[PDB]
Amino acid sequence: DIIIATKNGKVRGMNLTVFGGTVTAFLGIPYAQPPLGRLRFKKPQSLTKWSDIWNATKYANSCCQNIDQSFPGFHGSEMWNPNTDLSEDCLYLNVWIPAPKPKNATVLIWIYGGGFQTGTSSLHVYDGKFLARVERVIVVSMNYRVGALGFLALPGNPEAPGNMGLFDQQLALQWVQKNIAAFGGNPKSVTLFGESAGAASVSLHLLSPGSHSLFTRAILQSGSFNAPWAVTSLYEARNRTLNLAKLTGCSRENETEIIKCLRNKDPQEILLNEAFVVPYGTPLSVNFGPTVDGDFLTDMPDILLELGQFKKTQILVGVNKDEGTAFLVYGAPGFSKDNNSIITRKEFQEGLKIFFPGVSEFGKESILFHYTDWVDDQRPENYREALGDVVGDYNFICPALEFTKKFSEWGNNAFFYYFEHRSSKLPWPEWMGVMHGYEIEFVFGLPLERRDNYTKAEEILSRSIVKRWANFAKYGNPNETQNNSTSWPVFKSTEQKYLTLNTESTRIMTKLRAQQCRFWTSFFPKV
Ligand SMILES: *[C@@H]1O[C@H](CO)[C@@H](O[C@@H]2O[C@H](CO)[C@@H](O)[C@H](O)[C@H]2NC(C)=O)[C@H](O)[C@H]1NC(C)=O
Ligand SMILES: *[C@@H]1O[C@H](CO)[C@@H](O[C@@H]2O[C@H](CO)[C@@H](O)[C@H](O)[C@H]2NC(C)=O)[C@H](O)[C@H]1NC(C)=O
Ligand SMILES: *[C@@H]1O[C@H](CO)[C@@H](O[C@@H]2O[C@H](CO)[C@@H](O)[C@H](O)[C@H]2NC(C)=O)[C@H](O)[C@H]1NC(C)=O
Ligand SMILES: *[C@@H]1O[C@H](CO)[C@@H](O[C@@H]2O[C@H](CO)[C@@H](O)[C@H](O)[C@H]2NC(C)=O)[C@H](O)[C@H]1NC(C)=O
Ligand SMILES: *[C@@H]1O[C@H](CO)[C@@H](O[C@@H]2O[C@H](CO)[C@@H](O)[C@H](O)[C@H]2NC(C)=O)[C@H](O)[C@H]1NC(C)=O
Ligand SMILES: C#CCN1CCC[C@H](CN(CCOC)C(=O)c2ccc3ccccc3c2)C1
Ligand SMILES: *[C@@H]1O[C@H](CO[C@@H]2O[C@@H](C)[C@@H](O)[C@@H](O)[C@@H]2O)[C@@H](O)[C@H](O)[C@H]1NC(C)=O
Ligand SMILES: *[C@@H]1O[C@H](CO)[C@@H](O)[C@H](O)[C@H]1NC(C)=O
Repeated sequence: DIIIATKNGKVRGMNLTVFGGTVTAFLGIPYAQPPLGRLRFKKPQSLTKWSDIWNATKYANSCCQNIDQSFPGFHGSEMWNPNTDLSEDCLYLNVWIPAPKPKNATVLIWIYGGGFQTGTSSLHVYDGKFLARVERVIVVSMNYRVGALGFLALPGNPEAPGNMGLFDQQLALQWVQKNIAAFGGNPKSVTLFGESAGAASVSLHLLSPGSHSLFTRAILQSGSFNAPWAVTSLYEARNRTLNLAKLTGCSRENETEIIKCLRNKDPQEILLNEAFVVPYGTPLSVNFGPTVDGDFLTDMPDILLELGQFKKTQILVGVNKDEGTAFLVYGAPGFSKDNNSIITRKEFQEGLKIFFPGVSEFGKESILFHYTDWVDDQRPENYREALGDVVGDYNFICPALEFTKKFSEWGNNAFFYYFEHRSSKLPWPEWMGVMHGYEIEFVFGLPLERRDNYTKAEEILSRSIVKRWANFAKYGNPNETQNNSTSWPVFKSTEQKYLTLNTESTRIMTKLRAQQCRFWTSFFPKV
C-alpha cells in the first residue's frame, strides 16, 4: 500500500507503469480549505486536518471557468478544456514521484496558463509522470482560482482583496516546503515553471516577498509580467469589479454589501457576466487578472524590476516562433483554421483595429510601416505572416526579451531559448507555424512515449529539452552533457545570446528580433 503521512493527515497514492519503471502518483491532494460560500473571493485558508486516509487516485475538480467551444470536436481547441467536473472546490494539487522513492529529489512545480481565466492541472499535456521517470525529479502541479473567482479586486478589503489566485499558488508552494520531504523531495531545491499566464505567474513570484523563500529558480515559457496583457492597474481592476456588480444586480453603497451580494450568485451567473466588464476587448483580453493589490504586489512590477527589488536567482526564459497566430482565428477577419488564410492589406488594417483598439490612426500606420518591408513583394501570404508577427512580437517576444535583459542586469545568470519546431501532431494548419503553448508536450516528454506516433527526431529533441530543464532545475545551468553538446551561453545585455531549439541544429544566435523589438520598446510607447 502506497501511503505517505503529511502535516494534514495520511494520503494514499497509486503506481503507474512508465518506460519499464514505476512512478508513484498522488493526484488531487487538498492544500487549502474549499473557498465555498463565505470563503468565496478571500485568500485561501490553510487546511486543518482530515482524520482518515485520503485516497489521491483521481484528478480533482478544475476551478470554475468558461469553456472554449468555438470548434466542437476539434482536438486543437478542446485539448485545452478541463477534463474534470468544474467546481468552486478546486484547490487541489498533484504529485509524481520516481520509484524507488528518492532521498533528496529536486522538485519541479508546474503552473498552468490560460489567460488567468481558464486552465487546469489535469490536462494530458501536463502529465508529470515522464519527467519523474526519466530525470528522477518530483513533479507538482496545483489548481488555482481563475477569472473573477480568482482575481476580483476590491483593493484593501480582506473580503475580495485581489490576486487570490496567486495566493493559491503561493499556498501550494508553502505546502511543498512543509510536506515534500515526506515524499522524497528537497524543499531547498524547488523550481517554478509555467507557460503563458503561468509564466506571468512565475515571474510575479520573483517580485513578491512572500514567495521569495518558497522556491529556488524559475523557468518562464512564452510570458512575463511586463507583457501588455498581464497586470491590471489598481483602479482599472476596481472599475471592473464595480461593473460586475452592476451587471449582476449587485450594486450597493457599501463595498462589503457588493461582495456579500456576489457570494449569493450562482457561479454560472458570474462566469457569463465576466466578458462584459470591459468596453473594448481583444482576443488577448484579461478581464480579471493580477493587479497591484499592495499585499502580493507592493508596487507596479516594472518599477520593482528597474529597482532590482526581486529575488536574485537563475532563470530560464524563452518564446515560440509563432506566438501570435493562435489568437488570429479567434477574431481577426479573413482568418480561419480551415484555409491558408491569405489576407489583403485592407484585412491587415482591420486586424490591427481588432488588436489595437485604443491606438491612434497614426499608431496603426506606424505598425504597418514597420512590418511591411518585404523581402519578396508577392509572396501572397505577406500580410498573413505580418499580422501574426505583430501580435506575437507585441504580446510575447519583446516582453520576454525586455524582461531577460533587465533581470540579467542585476547579476544573475539568465538563459534564453527560441523554440522553432512545429510538432508533427499539431492539430492546427501549417500556416499557424509553431503555435503558442505547443512546446509544452516536448517539455513534459510526451514524445518520449514510443507508442504515440511522434517522429524519432521529435523524441531526440524532447529528450534534449527534458534533460536541459531538469539540469537547470538541479544545478542552475541548462546543460545537456559535458561532451558532444552545444553549450547554452548566458544572456547578457550587450551580446544577448540565445539558443534555438529544433530538430535540424541547435545554434547560438544574438539579438533575437532586435529590429522589431526596437519598435515596441522605444517608439510605440510614444504613440
Ligand atoms: C479510501 O478507500 C478506502 C477503500 O479503498 C475506503 O475505505 C472504506 O471506507 C468506507 C467508509 O465508511 C467503509 O464503509 C468501507 O468498509 C471501507 N473499506 C475498506 C476496504 O477500507 C476509504 O473510506 C477511502 N477514503 C475516503 C476518505 O473515502
Ligand atoms: C538535502 O539537501 C539539502 C541541501 O540542498 C540539505 O540541507 C541543508 O543544506 C544546507 C546548505 O544549504 C546545510 O547548511 C545544512 O547543514 C543542510 N542540512 C542538514 C541537516 O545537514 C539536506 O540535509 C539534504 N537532505 C537529505 C540528504 O536528506
Ligand atoms: C477563410 O475562411 C473563412 C471561413 O469561412 C472565410 O470566411 C470569411 O471569414 C471572415 C472572418 O471574420 C468573415 O469576416 C467573412 O465574412 C467570411 N466570408 C464570408 C463570405 O462569409 C474566408 O473568406 C476564407 N478566406 C479564404 C481566402 O479562403
Ligand atoms: C551540468 O553542470 C553542472 C555544473 O554547474 C554539473 O553539476 C555538478 O554535478 C555533480 C553531480 O553530477 C555534483 O556532485 C557537483 O557538485 C555539481 N557541481 C556544480 C558546480 O554544480 C552537472 O553534473 C552537469 N550535468 C551534466 C549531465 O553534465
Ligand atoms: C554527438 O551527438 C550528436 C547529437 O547532437 C550526434 O549528432 C547526430 O548523430 C546522428 C547519428 O546517430 C545523425 O543522424 C544526426 O544527423 C546527427 N545530428 C547532427 C550532426 O546535427 C552525433 O552523432 C554524436 N557524435 C559523436 C561522435 O558522439
Ligand atoms: C474559455 C474561453 C473563452 N474563449 C474565447 C476567448 C478565448 C478563449 C481561449 N483563449 C485564447 C485562445 O488561445 C488559447 C484564452 O483563454 C486566452 C485568453 C487570453 C490570453 C492572454 C494571454 C495568453 C493566453 C490567453 C489565453 C476561448
Ligand atoms: C469604468 O468603465 C465604464 C464602462 O463600463 C460600462 O458599464 C459596465 C456595467 C459594463 O456593462 C461595460 O461594458 C460598460 O462599458 C466607463 O464608462 C468608465 O469611464 C470607466 N471608469 C474608469 C475610471 O475606468
Ligand atoms: C508499487 O511499486 C513498488 C515499487 O515500484 C512496489 O514494491 C509495490 O508493490 C507497488 N504497489 C502496488 C503495485 O500496489
